[PDB]
Amino acid sequence: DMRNELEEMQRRADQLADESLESTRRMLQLVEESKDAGIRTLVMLDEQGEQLERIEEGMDQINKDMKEAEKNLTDLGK
Amino acid sequence: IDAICKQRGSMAGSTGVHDTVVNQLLSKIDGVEQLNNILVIGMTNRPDLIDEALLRPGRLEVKMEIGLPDEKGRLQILHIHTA
Repeated sequence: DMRNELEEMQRRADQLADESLESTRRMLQLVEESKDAGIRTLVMLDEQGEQLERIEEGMDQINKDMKEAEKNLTDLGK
Repeated sequence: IDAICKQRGSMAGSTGVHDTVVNQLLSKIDGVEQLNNILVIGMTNRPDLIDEALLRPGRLEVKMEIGLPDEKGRLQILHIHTA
C-alpha cells in the first residue's frame, strides 16, 4: 500500500520589466528635448516664411518701377 | 524560526523554495566574507523540526531550555501581577 499522491504549488515568473526603467527615462528625456527643438524650429520657420513673403512685394515693386522707367526713357528718347 | 528552517528535502514540491532560503541564510551567517558584528536570537516550541545543520559549533551553538517555574518563581510572578 505504498501508493503515494501529490499536490502542486505554482510560482509566477517576474513580469516583463526591470529593464524598462533605465533606458526608458533617458528615452523620455531625449524625446522631450527633441520636442522642444521641433517647437523652436517651427517658430523660426514661420518667421522666415513671413520675411520671404515681405521680400516678395518689394521685389515686384522694383521690377515694375524699373520697367516703367526704361519704357518712358525709350519713348522720350526717340 | 521553525517555519522557515526545516530539514533539507523532506518536502513534496517542484519549486523547492524551502531549501534555497536555508542555503542563503547559512551562506550569509557563515560565508566566505567574515561578518562579526551581529547576534541572532531564535525562539521556537519544537527544536526537533529545526534543520540539524543550523545547530552546531559556529552556527548558533548556544541553546537554552525554559522550563516550568518553581514555588519561588510562582510567588514572584504572582507578586508581580498583583502589585
